[PDB]
Amino acid sequence: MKRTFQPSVLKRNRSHGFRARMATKNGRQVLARRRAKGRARLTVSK
Amino acid sequence: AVVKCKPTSPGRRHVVKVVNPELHKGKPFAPLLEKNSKSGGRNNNGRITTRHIGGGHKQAYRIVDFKRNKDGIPAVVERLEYDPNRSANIALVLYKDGERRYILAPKGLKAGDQIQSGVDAAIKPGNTLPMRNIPVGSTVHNVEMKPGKGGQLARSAGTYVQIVARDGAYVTLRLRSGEMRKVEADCRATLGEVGNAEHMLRVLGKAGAARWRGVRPTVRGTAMNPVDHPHGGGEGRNFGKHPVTPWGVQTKGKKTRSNKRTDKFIVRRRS
Amino acid sequence: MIREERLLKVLRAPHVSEKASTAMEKSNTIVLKVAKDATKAEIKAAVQKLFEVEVEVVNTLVVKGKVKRHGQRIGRRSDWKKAYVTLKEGQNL
RNA sequence: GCUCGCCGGAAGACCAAGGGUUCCUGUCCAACGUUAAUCGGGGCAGGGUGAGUCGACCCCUAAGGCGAGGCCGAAAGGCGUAGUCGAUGGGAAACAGGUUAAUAUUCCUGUACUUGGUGUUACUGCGAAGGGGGGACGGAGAAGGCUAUGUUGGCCGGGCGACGGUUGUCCCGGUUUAAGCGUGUAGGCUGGUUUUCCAGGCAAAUCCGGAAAAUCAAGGCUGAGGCGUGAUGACGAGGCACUACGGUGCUGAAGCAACAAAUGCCCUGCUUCCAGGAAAAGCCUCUAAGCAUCAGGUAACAUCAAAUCGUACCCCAAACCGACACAGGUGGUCAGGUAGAGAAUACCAAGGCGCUUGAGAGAACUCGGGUGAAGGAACUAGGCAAAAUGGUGCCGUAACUUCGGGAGAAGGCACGCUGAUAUGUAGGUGAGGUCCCUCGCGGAUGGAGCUGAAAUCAGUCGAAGAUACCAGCUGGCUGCAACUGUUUAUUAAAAACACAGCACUGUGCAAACACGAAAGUGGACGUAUACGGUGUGACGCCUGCCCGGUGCCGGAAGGUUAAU
RNA sequence: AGGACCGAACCGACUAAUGUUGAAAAAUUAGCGGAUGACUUGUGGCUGGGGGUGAAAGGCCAAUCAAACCGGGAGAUAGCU
Ligand SMILES: [Mg+2]
Ligand SMILES: [Mg+2]
Ligand SMILES: [Mg+2]
Ligand SMILES: [Mg+2]
Ligand SMILES: [Mg+2]
Ligand SMILES: [Mg+2]
Ligand SMILES: [Mg+2]
Ligand SMILES: [Mg+2]
Ligand SMILES: [Mg+2]
Ligand SMILES: [Mg+2]
Ligand SMILES: [Mg+2]
Ligand SMILES: [Mg+2]
Ligand SMILES: [Mg+2]
Ligand SMILES: [Mg+2]
Ligand SMILES: [Mg+2]
Ligand SMILES: [Mg+2]
Ligand SMILES: [Mg+2]
Ligand SMILES: [Mg+2]
Ligand SMILES: [Mg+2]
Ligand SMILES: [Mg+2]
Ligand SMILES: [Mg+2]
Ligand SMILES: [Mg+2]
Ligand SMILES: [Mg+2]
Ligand SMILES: [Mg+2]
Ligand SMILES: [Mg+2]
Ligand SMILES: [Mg+2]
Ligand SMILES: [Mg+2]
Ligand SMILES: [Mg+2]
Ligand SMILES: [Mg+2]
Ligand SMILES: [Mg+2]
Ligand SMILES: [Mg+2]
Ligand SMILES: [Mg+2]
Ligand SMILES: [Mg+2]
Ligand SMILES: [Mg+2]
Ligand SMILES: [Mg+2]
Ligand SMILES: [Mg+2]
Ligand SMILES: [Mg+2]
Ligand SMILES: [Mg+2]
Ligand SMILES: [Mg+2]
Ligand SMILES: [Mg+2]
Ligand SMILES: [Mg+2]
Ligand SMILES: [Mg+2]
Ligand SMILES: [Mg+2]
Ligand SMILES: [Mg+2]
Ligand SMILES: [Mg+2]
Ligand SMILES: [Mg+2]
Ligand SMILES: [Mg+2]
Ligand SMILES: [Mg+2]
Ligand SMILES: [Mg+2]
Ligand SMILES: [Mg+2]
Ligand SMILES: [Mg+2]
Ligand SMILES: [Mg+2]
Ligand SMILES: [Mg+2]
Ligand SMILES: [Mg+2]
Repeated sequence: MKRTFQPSVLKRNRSHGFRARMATKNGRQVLARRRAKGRARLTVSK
Repeated sequence: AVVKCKPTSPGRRHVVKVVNPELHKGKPFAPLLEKNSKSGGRNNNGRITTRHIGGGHKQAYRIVDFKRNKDGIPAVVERLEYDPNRSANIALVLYKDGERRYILAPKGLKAGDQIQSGVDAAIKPGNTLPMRNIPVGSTVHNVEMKPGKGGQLARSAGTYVQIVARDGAYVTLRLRSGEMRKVEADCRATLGEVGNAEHMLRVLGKAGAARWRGVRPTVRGTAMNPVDHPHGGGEGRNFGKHPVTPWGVQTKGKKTRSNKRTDKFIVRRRS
Repeated sequence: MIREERLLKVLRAPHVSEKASTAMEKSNTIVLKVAKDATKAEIKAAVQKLFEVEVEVVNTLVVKGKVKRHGQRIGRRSDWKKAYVTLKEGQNL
């Protein structure tokens, strides 16, 4: 059966990657929150 | 030519084709072609803003000359072509200076016929004049609403306007709707009707034929749930409401014209 | 020209293996670990200058470092660049 | 290691995506592995990915994204112009052989190709952000010509058989060779050529478009394959010498032809249809400003450059998505033999596997199957399930019908093998030879050889010849929906939704309508033979009466009636 | 020619049995429907929550849907247990 996660690195990096985050203010808030919590990995990017 | 298909399959039993042998069987003129990709009836917000639009055959856009503004220079009809983008056929015409243009093909025009545009032009089908230079009573098509803007009225297969009156700066036109309308007598019109008057006698014959033309299914409101549509709901086939649109506006009689800007130009509404 | 300072950085170590040994005896090719940003042009220049030999062609690959566990902690060794340096004639390096 | 079994349009092979060292080697067996484990996709260590030509990057654009200014919006922001990004598409070029424990179109050998920069020499109007051409495009069908590939023969090497026979019309194996270069063939397209003129291609043009003349007819473009060369090479059955017995080292025969033949190629063709079938660059050409015995262009030759990143390995799966070494899911490519219409099916090849608990026993009962006396739906809500039918050719086939259908209606007959017709026929292919020859990859003739249906007659075996696998049950009456479709992912597939058709109604274009505080955008680069909304739902015959109620449309005298 | 017919790939899901602490949070087996089209599929893109999308089942919108998920208001309120 086809499950929901169908990986594509391009789609991953465009949907949830660093530069997508940076492109909107709500995306930059996501990063701010994640830096404040002290997340080792800010984005899917890495 | 109006031709019934033989019932060799259930999807062919009711097909009625309109087949013109004069239509160029080859490919269109490339310098007058442009790309025109499809919308799905969806706007710049990506929302469906016109329902029931999607799929259908890829189509190139033919640059038709509705202005018909190359005055004084005669042109010969080279060939009549199918245009996918409209109901009328188009004519590839050759101006005597080596320029080709598409025009809307009038009723009775054929390869070899000469057309001209302008004030001096003769009164024959395919000739575009300012409507001040056209006899009252004349059938015309591709009629301008504003001088120089290009024809906007009577462009569909078989359509035409009559010049019922001229009073100074304005001609009164009977439109296909039966609306009597005023227009500035400087506005251009082409003489004769639009061709392909058999367009309306075509019978698509099957669901897929509409799908080919890029028309997706219409679901009746009464087949929906109340959350979807005012007509929604019922245990069985129920209705008991005044017919409305999906946004609740009465859809059997209620007038929706509200344009006070252009009301001065309408002599009498269609009725 | 590439500067001598650059050239003195680019070559890191001789790579020692059976494949590197065979390369040298069969096809007169020295296998070098090089700086990860070293270009084929820089490697050729450095081998010629530093090892005083004549190079035919450099071939390069980036070796991905292995992920390794060390006392239940998970690390990763560094990527490095290896250069197969084909010598001309009998240069002997 | 030897047998046995299984897959073989896969359970083989090669990839993309995704994963990321799982790859190879050595070592270890705690944990992991549904058992044991000496083994492992486990632990630990070391090794392993080599490119001008493959791919990415790159140049070019699609949908779409972002977007200087701009327009719009309490703010945040939205939209969008110029631009700039964005492949799933367009754009230069490498093949064969060999080699590693593990990479190879990347290394090596041999033999190539492409683009760019210089320099040199000769020739010479170069020059774009512009013009034109090209790139550049659908579905279906048909028929040639081909090749991959196969088969048989010939050739060469080897064999003469564990049990009757097997020196033969006998058995086994091999019989392979590329890109490139040269040649221009089946086929496809188009008349060339020269001169002059011109309201067109924003300017210009020698280009494109148009017009008028003359002249000549083959001229050009495109194109599979074959053929030659590449290749006096490489490869090669096998033999010989070692072996650290796993593997190496050394030498090397034949290497032809006929026939069959793709879904691949000619073919982005041709024919045909309507639903009418990207863009941009590379590329080719044209000129403008400009430059001028200079730059620059073209050609030849020499030389130099072609970076950077990916490259292991799995990839219908134990390595990806499914918590699992999970009967699931996952796009592309390749396509051997016999039988067969076939990529169905059966048995096999190459190749790969026996599915990580076994050993016994041979109760009930459950599961999956086989067979069944007599009966034959009596079972049951219901023939649920099972049983059955099942091929090809031919004969034959009802009501009814929208004249297509119904129809594979129904029902029936023939079917293997052998011989003869005919030591293999009809048909297909076609050598040599002969003749002509705008002389060749030519034509005609010719038929060797090869391949080869189908049928008739005669005979013959079995209970049974479509013998397996494979493979319609059929008919009668009737409800509903015209039909093909669509639907409740995971208890409903239907009579529900859709549907062509019909009708009503709105809508004159800055359309109605829809998304949107707006700007905009969709409707539509459409224009009433159009578009939106609503109901009905092929077709046939039709569709009655009621405007009191509610709603809509029209009217506007009068009554009432807001802010002011 | 065909939303033509029979039938693999491919797409689907009518019937039955199995399974129901499954091999599997929807499958397997045997049958079944479509199979040039209103077909199917790869890659990428767009539509966002009273919002989308829907040949319309209140279907679907990441095993979640008569109003997704996440965080917050938040220790909502709970004459109830
Ligand atoms: Mg509609
Ligand atoms: Mg409709
Ligand atoms: Mg309903
Ligand atoms: Mg409501
Ligand atoms: Mg009722
Ligand atoms: Mg009632
Ligand atoms: Mg090299
Ligand atoms: Mg590399
Ligand atoms: Mg590991
Ligand atoms: Mg291993
Ligand atoms: Mg164990
Ligand atoms: Mg033990
Ligand atoms: Mg291991
Ligand atoms: Mg924008
Ligand atoms: Mg701005
Ligand atoms: Mg853009
Ligand atoms: Mg770009
Ligand atoms: Mg691409
Ligand atoms: Mg390997
Ligand atoms: Mg052949
Ligand atoms: Mg096919
Ligand atoms: Mg590999
Ligand atoms: Mg297992
Ligand atoms: Mg599995
Ligand atoms: Mg599949
Ligand atoms: Mg099979
Ligand atoms: Mg088998
Ligand atoms: Mg038993
Ligand atoms: Mg049993
Ligand atoms: Mg039985
Ligand atoms: Mg019995
Ligand atoms: Mg019996
Ligand atoms: Mg009986
Ligand atoms: Mg009974
Ligand atoms: Mg009973
Ligand atoms: Mg049954
Ligand atoms: Mg049965
Ligand atoms: Mg009844
Ligand atoms: Mg039905
Ligand atoms: Mg269901
Ligand atoms: Mg069901
Ligand atoms: Mg408009
Ligand atoms: Mg109905
Ligand atoms: Mg009535
Ligand atoms: Mg069909
Ligand atoms: Mg069918
Ligand atoms: Mg479904
Ligand atoms: Mg099944
Ligand atoms: Mg079928
Ligand atoms: Mg309901
Ligand atoms: Mg869900
Ligand atoms: Mg709510
Ligand atoms: Mg509170
Ligand atoms: Mg609480």
